[PDB]
Amino acid sequence: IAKIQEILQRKMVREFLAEFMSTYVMMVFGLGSVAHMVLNKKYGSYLGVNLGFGFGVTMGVHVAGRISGAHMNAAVTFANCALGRVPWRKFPVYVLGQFLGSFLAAATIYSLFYTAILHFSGGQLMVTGPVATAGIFATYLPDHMTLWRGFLNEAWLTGMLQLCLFAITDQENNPALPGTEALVIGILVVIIGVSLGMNTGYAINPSRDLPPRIFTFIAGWGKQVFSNGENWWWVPVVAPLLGAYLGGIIYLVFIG
Amino acid sequence: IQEILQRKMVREFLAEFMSTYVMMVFGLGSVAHMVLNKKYGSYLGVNLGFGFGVTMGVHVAGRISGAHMNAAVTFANCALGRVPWRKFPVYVLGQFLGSFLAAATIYSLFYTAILHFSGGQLMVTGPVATAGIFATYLPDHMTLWRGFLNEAWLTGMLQLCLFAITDQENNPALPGTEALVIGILVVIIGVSLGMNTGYAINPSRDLPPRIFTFIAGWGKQVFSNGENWWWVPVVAPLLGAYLGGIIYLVFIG
Amino acid sequence: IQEILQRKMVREFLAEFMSTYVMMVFGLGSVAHMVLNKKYGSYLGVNLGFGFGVTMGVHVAGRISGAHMNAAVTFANCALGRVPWRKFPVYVLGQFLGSFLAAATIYSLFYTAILHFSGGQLMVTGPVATAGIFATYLPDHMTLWRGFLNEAWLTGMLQLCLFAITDQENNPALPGTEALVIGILVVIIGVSLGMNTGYAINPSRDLPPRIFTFIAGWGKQVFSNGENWWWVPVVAPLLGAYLGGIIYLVFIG
Amino acid sequence: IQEILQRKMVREFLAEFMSTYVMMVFGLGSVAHMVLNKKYGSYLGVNLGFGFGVTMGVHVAGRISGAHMNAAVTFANCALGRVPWRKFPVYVLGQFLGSFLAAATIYSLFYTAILHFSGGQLMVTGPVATAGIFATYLPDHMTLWRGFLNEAWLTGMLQLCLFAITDQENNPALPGTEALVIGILVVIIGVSLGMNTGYAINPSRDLPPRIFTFIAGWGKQVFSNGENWWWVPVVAPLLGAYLGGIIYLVFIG
Amino acid sequence: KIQEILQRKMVREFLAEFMSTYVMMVFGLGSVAHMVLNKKYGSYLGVNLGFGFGVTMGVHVAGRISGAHMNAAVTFANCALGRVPWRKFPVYVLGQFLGSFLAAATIYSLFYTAILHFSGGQLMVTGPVATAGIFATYLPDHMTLWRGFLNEAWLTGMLQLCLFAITDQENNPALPGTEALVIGILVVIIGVSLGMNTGYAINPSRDLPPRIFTFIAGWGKQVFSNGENWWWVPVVAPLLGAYLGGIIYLVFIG
Amino acid sequence: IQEILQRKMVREFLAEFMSTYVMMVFGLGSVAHMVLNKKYGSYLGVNLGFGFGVTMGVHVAGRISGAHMNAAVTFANCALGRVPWRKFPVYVLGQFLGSFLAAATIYSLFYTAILHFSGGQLMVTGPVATAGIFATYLPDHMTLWRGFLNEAWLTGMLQLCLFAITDQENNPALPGTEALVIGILVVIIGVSLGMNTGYAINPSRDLPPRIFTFIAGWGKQVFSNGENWWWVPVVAPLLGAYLGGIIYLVFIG
Amino acid sequence: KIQEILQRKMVREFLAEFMSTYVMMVFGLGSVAHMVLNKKYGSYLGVNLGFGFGVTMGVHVAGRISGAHMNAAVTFANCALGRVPWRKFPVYVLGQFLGSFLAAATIYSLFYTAILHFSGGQLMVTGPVATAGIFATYLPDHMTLWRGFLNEAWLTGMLQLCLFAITDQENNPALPGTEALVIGILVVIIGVSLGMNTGYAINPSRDLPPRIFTFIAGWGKQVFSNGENWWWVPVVAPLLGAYLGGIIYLVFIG
Amino acid sequence: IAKIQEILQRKMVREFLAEFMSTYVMMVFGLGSVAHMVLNKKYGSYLGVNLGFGFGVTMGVHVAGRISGAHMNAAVTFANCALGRVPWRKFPVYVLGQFLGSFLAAATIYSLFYTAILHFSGGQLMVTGPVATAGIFATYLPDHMTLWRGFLNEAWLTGMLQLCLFAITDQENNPALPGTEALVIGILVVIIGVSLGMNTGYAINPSRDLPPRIFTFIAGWGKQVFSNGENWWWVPVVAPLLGAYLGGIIYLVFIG
Repeated sequence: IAKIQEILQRKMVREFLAEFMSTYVMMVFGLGSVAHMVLNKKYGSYLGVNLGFGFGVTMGVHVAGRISGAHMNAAVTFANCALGRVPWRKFPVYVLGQFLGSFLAAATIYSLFYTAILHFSGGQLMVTGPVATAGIFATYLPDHMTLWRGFLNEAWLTGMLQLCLFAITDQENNPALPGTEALVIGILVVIIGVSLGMNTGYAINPSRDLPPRIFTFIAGWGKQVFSNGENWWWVPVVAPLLGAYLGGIIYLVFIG
Repeated sequence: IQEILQRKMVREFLAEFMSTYVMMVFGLGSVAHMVLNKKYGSYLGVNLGFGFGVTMGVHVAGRISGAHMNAAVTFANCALGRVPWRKFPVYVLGQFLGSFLAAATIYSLFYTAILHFSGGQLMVTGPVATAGIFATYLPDHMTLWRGFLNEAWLTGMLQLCLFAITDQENNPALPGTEALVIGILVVIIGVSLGMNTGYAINPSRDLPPRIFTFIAGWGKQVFSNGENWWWVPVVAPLLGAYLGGIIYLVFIG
Repeated sequence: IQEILQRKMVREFLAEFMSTYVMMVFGLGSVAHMVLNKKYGSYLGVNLGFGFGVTMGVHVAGRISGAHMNAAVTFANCALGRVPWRKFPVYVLGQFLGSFLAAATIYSLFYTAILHFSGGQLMVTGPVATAGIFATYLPDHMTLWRGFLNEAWLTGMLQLCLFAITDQENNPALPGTEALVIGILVVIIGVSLGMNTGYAINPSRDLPPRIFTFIAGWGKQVFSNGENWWWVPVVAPLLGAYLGGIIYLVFIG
Repeated sequence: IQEILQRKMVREFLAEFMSTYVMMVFGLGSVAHMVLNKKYGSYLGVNLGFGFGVTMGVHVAGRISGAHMNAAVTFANCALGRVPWRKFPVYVLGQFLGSFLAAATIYSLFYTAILHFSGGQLMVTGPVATAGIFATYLPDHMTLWRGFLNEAWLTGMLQLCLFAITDQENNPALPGTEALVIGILVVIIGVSLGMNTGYAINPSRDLPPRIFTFIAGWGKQVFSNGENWWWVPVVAPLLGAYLGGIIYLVFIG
Repeated sequence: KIQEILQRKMVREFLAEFMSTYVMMVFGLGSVAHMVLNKKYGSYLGVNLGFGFGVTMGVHVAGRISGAHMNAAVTFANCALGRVPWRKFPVYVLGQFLGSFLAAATIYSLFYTAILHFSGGQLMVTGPVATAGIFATYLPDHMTLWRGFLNEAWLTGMLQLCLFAITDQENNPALPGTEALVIGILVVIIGVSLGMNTGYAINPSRDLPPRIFTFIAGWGKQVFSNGENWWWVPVVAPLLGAYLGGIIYLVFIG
Repeated sequence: IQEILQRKMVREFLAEFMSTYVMMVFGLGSVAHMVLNKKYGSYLGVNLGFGFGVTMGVHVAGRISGAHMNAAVTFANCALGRVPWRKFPVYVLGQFLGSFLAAATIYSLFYTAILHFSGGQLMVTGPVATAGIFATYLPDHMTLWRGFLNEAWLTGMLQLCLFAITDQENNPALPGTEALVIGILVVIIGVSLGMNTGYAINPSRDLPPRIFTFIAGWGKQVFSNGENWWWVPVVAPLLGAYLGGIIYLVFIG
Repeated sequence: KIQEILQRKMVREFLAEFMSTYVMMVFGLGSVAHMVLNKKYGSYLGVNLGFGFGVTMGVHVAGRISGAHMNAAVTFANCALGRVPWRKFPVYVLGQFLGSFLAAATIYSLFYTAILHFSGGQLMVTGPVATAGIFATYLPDHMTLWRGFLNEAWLTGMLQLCLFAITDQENNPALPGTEALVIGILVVIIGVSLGMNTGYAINPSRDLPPRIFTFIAGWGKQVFSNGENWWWVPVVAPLLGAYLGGIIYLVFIG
Repeated sequence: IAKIQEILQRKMVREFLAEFMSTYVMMVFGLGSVAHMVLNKKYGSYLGVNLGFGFGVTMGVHVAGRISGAHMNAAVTFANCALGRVPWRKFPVYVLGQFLGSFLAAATIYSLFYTAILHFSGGQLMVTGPVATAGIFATYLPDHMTLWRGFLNEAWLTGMLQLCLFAITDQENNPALPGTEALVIGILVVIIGVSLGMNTGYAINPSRDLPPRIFTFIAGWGKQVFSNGENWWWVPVVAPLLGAYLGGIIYLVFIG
């Protein structure tokens, strides 16, 4: 029976699906690189992680560049809505799509690397220790760092990201050539990972951090995912919003 | 001679042959560098070689025939109405011949290092195995159906992103810079999802080199190794590519 | 205060400040990654960080002021009659302020890691020296005049290639894609000729971080280490940049 | 001198000289970084240095003379009717001068490091050999004719891909972005097929540095190591480039 | 007063066997734990040295009171060949088992925090962070059950033949007062040259009581059901090996 | 002053001083080798140095005073009635003076190596800590009341085996060969049970070197590190040695 | 009865030589296999210790009945210098050869699974996974044949000189009952100091019978035609070396 | 030829031959271990060097212990003669025998390890550098070490050696059981090498140091063997004599 295409032809359904697909592709590539690094030694490195995340963002921008802007980031959506560039009524649709895409990407990565995870871990799913595999999906605070240092790191990283994102795609200034923005955005993400990544895991995206943590909690890693490192789970959800807003307002006041 | 060489079908066959040969030579050379030597090889080098060989192939034969260089991509394009069905045999034959000759060339250029490394013994399995240079073999901890799932999913992602990059109505790459983006896509497919199966997401990349290793003196264990794994990289990518293409067409397109 | 912010000189000052801040933050972050951690850092990472920080700075402020981000490049442009001499102080002051604040930011973000690595003692030289994150110091086998030669030659190469990339009469990079090429140029300058002096081919990259380390508790040995090396990165790049520019203008132009 | 400076032949000679110098400085610097140091050197760095040095040279002199930077490429172009035979000696002479001066510059910059690494003794073969920074020497297991085959095939692949990139009738790279694609081509040539012979696929990159090392105190063993290996990099690339060019012209063109 | 009980002969022999086995097992298990847990503070040669020269101290402690067997297989071989009465087998074996159990408990007590830090809280028999192998011996990846049986039997036979040879007065013996060094060197080289196939648990007292302790102390019942029920081979093979080695030496050389 | 040297008490004092000096010099030399140098140092070297230094001390002063070289051993022997209580102060004083002078000797002999390794800074804790050559400090995961138990048990084992080796009624070592067996006992004590606390089971081995480090410039952090660890390896060995001796006397003796 | 023939002097001398050679070769080949196959359980010092201190156990087994030569070169040197009658040479050599052959067989049977796992199922004499060097000695890459001849001769000469020195009653000898440890230490330091050039096969019995076993067991005839027919140097060089070393000691120090 | 065989029956010739042979054996074993360490990575270690140089002394003591005491050391002979234990008329013969034995041992080690030396070096014989091989036969000063520090090290090490040698073989005191002294002397030398032997190479023997240096000068390593490290060659010949004499005096006065 036809006529279901009427629903799939609305103006908000298309943007919801675009956000879903772009976030799914980006997260699959990024989490795959992270799993490569964690599990194997001859098939993984940090530069591989950076390349995977950055040039997954590139492919996401290609997938959903024109339909919805390819935010792929809840902090970016909040910053754009709060500066008047996007109406406030599009926030829930984008956030829901990004969260569903990230959750399903985590499930995909879990299914693809199952045997390797079991062989590496010894059969026990641990959040901490020498055989911890909960770091593949979410980000946990390092040994020497404290909570507020991580808050500062997340805020500053997201501010830098938003400043450069505004600078690249501004047509009244010196922008990237139309049709070549995806490469430059991927390079920006790669070098954010390269330069400022060891302190917190640079989970500068709430969608990159929370839905995978919920998946790891459900799939059998325990309740220690939320209470590890003095309840670290809420820093990557709050710090990026403030960072992105401050970076955007700085660029608009000074350079724009 | 020039009269026959001017046929359009002959031109398309030659274009597919040359592009596939270039891509396979670069990829197999990188894999041989990694396996044989230690200070001259890395996994990142393998990814780079197999990724930008695709860019060079696209530059070689991107206009004459579209530069598929992949049986799964050709099957997906034909099954979705983009290419006539009558062009499947010629494209697949050209790709297979190019891959076979590239495998022979890599065997000829690296012969001394292969013999020096292996001790003179051509072994499919063991600490000095050299048959994995040309084809892909299942790792220690993997089963057959896990490998099937990996191959299908990786090919689906490749086809979805290929449709996204070269779509003129949607947000495409700038005409004249698409080869770079396709190469980067293949590079990150290798970087992110390649340890489980060797990402043999190409039937043309996997079968003809295996037949060459059977002929050249690696024995008949190339086919019976890993619970008869030889047929998975020939069947899974077709299904994966078809599903990825249909998903992109229905949802985004 | 909107009227003052709309002035031309204020806009140029702010543009140079922001671009230099971005470039220095990325570069110093990569250097700190390399120095402190073992599995998260490499020389290639340092090269990539500095080069693509230059790229992002060019995108930020490449049209308001030219995105020099370099005192040697500004001096070379002014002395060859391309920029008025009256705009040298404003650009230099903006670059110095940006570099100082970038050093402060890198100090604040990596504080715990620095203390954990060193053990609480801030040492200019030794096996746990951390003063090399911010400025460049003479290696063990080098002398002072060899370092002078290295600095001058590297800055000359940089200036010649920079003139070549943006020359409209000659073969230039496609407008809108120049930032990538400049980033790649800086990346390969780091890769090819970087181990002899740390390629502090920018006076603004070298002096303000050194002043910050002097202020912040690394002591007065920052200026007196290596037989008063602090002035070579400030003097050699100006001569190198001028010679490279005049060579390009006479020969290729 | 103006009257003896704006002539077309002098301009083309200067363009070739500058481009060859620029590319060779970066390539030899990366090779020296790899040989002398362990933490600051890698094979990927060598590949990147050579490829993007080619990119910068193409930017410097890509419109004045075509930026051949290669004696084999010039020979292939002249033999196919694209470039007149009267511009062969000037291009080759400029390339040789540029390569010789680039080798001299690299010797001057890395002098202290070379003396520290070798212990003071300049030797061609052994565990502390340093003559391989400038030229290419046959590795342990290989023989002469396998190396001849390697050089010929590598140069053929290079010439075929160079023809494909810049062909306007076929699918070319977008004008303004060809330098990046040529650099990536050289990078993957190094990554995939570079350990068997050192991929000195250039008569201008291999011989002038060898003559410099002979003059500068490395002895006459540079010309008699590995059964007079010196002449193979001079002769094999010409044949390889010619065959690759005609193959592309007949089949794809 | 209980001085009458402590001045007997069987009580003295029981105490001597207990003390010698305790002294040997503490050193052996400490060396094994050093090897397994830390990297720069452990080596296979250190394991061999500890397990070999703990026997020297055991022989010094209980050499004259009871012969310092410290081994159930050696006791069985001596009783079967007519050198020890059959009524001394139970007391010797009981003392050796108690000493080995207490030595395992001591090594667990002294290395508690290091074990928890290495494993990461949990206690696993198998895996990359397994620590159950500090106390007992588990079969390697390649070996099968009967190959391990053959290894245990042959190693114990060699041990018994050399032990008979060293301490035989008619033949060429070691100088009295210097036999402990030679026996320690014998055990050291047995570990060095034949010790990787099974773990050279050629002593039932060295193998079973630590396994029982690990089962009780929270390692679970996988200690008994790992490697196709490997637990019974180190109890049955050494007896046959020791008897064969002794009879061969007596028939041929003696 | 030849008469004063003939008195029995002075003879015993000098014997204890000399034997302790020899033992401590060998032990601290081995420990410094392990810490400062990488290829010349190992844990087995430390064990050998301490054990066979004990052997050499026994040979030096085994007859004049019994060759205790250990305050816990002296306390256990006096308490059980084998040595009069009037000889405890002189033995302890000689041992302490010998240990202090051996620490001074090792400090003088390895001075340049210590300065080169530490960078010139004497640090109790950190990646370049050198205070652990002279005394023992609590490890990473250990606590105080686990180290107490470790020290007591190790000293108990030492004393029990020492009683067993030198008992004439039981099975002793052949007279004239006891030093070898005592040295091997100390070697295996180090090998088997030494990593939890540094097996400093001796007041004389631990306190005087720590006092020397405090005086010589390591500061007051030697006494207050690890929750005031300085007193555990002075009170635990006494209890351990007493218990081990009484257990041997009651059960085996 | 098989008890009257077994009591003849020339029969028990044969049995003593057979047993001592078997023990020594078992220990030595076990250590070599440990080094070759596994990386974390093997070292060069372990090889030295195993080979050196198997000699101690052999001496204790058969040091008084026959002299415990365990070496064809030592027997030849003793016979040629008049210390031993020439009629005992064949029986001693036969016993040593049988013992070495059976020790090679035992080492093959105990390490079978490990050998197959390491080599990949292919028995190879040359290559990165060559396992024929566990049993015999093969010429290194840069050495030539006559340099190996010189090395074998000189090492055997040093061994024989020091062996004469240790056991000379008129000179300064080792204390009786302690003469096995000193011989073991001599062999250990011969391995430690001069063993990397040729594998220090200073014993024809240590070299030829294991090579014959490897030829039979499936390593092929490349065991004999490797390194320009190197198999005969370790059989001929030690005899001359031992004779010269003994003569030097007798003339100068004796 | 019995006319010349009467020469080999005199006491002085007997002692000369005993010293020659014992020094030869010791130096062969020690230099072989050092060459093993320097040339090869897997077949060499510092502990092997210590063991070889330590138990060569045991073998030499067994060879020539009754005839002359097996000094094998010029400092030991000087200390024994100066303190009144050996007549001064027997000093030159012992020293000459030790020097000849050490020279021939160096020649033997050079002949045995010739191909390995040439393969390691690359054909070039260098006193200093990353492929230096002159240090197999003699000792050279380290990088951070000075000259007077080396003098102090040599003196102290030889003093400890002499004190322990007096202690081990003292009949009135606690001696090693006769027939078992060689093992204890070997262990003494082993732990002297283990504990204190990295600052100077512990060339506590002039006979171990000078004749191999003369051989390396003659055999083609050049004249830099003497002028390397500010003329270091004379320290190992002067420091051990003073050290040994002081150690002997201290033992005889305080313990003896």
